[PDB]
Amino acid sequence: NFNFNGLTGTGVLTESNKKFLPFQQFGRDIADTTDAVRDPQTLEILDIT
Amino acid sequence: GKIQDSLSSTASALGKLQDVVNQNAQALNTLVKQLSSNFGAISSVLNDI
Repeated sequence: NFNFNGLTGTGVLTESNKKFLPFQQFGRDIADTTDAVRDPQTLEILDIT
Repeated sequence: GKIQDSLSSTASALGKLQDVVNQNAQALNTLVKQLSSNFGAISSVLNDI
């Protein structure tokens, strides 16, 4: 389980190839299936499988 | 050789199979996207309520 700064869900957290910019706090591939969070501490991008 | 020609250049004649996957696929996407709807709730996502 995970709770982030407003958005939340449950799954496994692993590495990623997708890249961000200075503004993102969220990530989904298609049709509100949230899958990508760059973490708010290390500022390091992750995937949600 | 015409049969090899007509299906290696034109993509229109394969539309009959192409519809069946597409008529399948449109129903899948509209199945998921209904979770974005409130149905008169205060939020469409379940975990907030």
